[PDB]
Amino acid sequence: RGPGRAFVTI
Amino acid sequence: IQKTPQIQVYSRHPPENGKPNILNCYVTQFHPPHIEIQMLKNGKKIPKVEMSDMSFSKDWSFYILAHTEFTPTETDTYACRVKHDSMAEPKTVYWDRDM
Amino acid sequence: GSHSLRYFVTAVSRPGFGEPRYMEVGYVDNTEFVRFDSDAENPRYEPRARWIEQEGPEYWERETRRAKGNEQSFRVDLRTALRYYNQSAGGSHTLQWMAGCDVESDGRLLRGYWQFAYDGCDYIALNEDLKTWTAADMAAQITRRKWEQAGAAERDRAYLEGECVEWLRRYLKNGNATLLRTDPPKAHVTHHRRPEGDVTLRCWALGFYPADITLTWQLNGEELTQEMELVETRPAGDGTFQKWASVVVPLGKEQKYTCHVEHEGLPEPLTLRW
Repeated sequence: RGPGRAFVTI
Repeated sequence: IQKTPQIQVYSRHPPENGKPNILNCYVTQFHPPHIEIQMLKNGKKIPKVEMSDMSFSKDWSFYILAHTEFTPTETDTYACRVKHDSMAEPKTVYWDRDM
Repeated sequence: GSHSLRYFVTAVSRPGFGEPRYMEVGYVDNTEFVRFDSDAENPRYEPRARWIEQEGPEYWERETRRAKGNEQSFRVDLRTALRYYNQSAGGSHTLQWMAGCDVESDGRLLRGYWQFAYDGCDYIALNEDLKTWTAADMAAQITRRKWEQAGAAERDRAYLEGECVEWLRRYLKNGNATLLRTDPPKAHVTHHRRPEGDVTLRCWALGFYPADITLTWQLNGEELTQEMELVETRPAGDGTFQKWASVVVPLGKEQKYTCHVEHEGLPEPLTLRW
């Protein structure tokens, strides 16, 4: 199962 | 930024004239990801050529495996042509069976 | 031994071709098993190994959602990086992300991963402590500052320690007839009479899995790295791998050189002579 960015951008 | 594609051309099984096989053109250590690969038979472009493993590694460089079906022979010549922005002209690498 | 569930994600801007091409690739050891492609006919998470084909509908829609969620963040990220480096908006650029977990044999977590690179160079990485970051410019310290303030590592470190492990645990146990297999290398040495009057001894290793292997040449118990050319391990395309290593030896002194082959599939390391 993959990882989520969780809408936390750079 | 820009990294040069290393190329290996080789058969999946030990080559035997007469006996069917798979020819590989394995291209690695490159950047950017855009790359153009062609597998050539007697200078003519081979039509059914499969591309796979479109990804990258720990060090971030990219790689890819192109392959096609073939029967080694004593007169046929095979090669792989790679077009990539890190180099002026495309690089053609001929198959050397007992490398 | 140890195993791993790694995700390789790529986002490449294309000002002259449209929105960014976005892809996700999942792996269990050296075995790809899932793929997501922006440019497909109907982007969705797809099976790349038959052992994952035993997953329900919920699994393919959840991952597709997660991939779709992720791509939006990457589009943003790309543009933010543009600002950070003061670059034009015509140049194709790249953002890669590698996230995952290596677990030991006891089931415990050996190591957790979560890093990014921008245009092929390191950008920001979740240290092995899984609490603090590590950047290498002054643009990703902006990202370090930003994320450090927000408490990003906790959630990230919860996925690396929790879900990654269980899913790997499930994948490992469900792909045991492939994932769990060790094919030893078949090895042999070839002899190449060089025009210069000397010989090139080539040590081959074929049909091995996993891809991890060590090949060395020796001279009366002497590691000769000076004299040794080796190629990058490559795939045969059937699940197995190949590699070779060569040494130029004076003609007539061949007897004295030895190729050592170390692989997990080998009971004892092999030693070959021509």
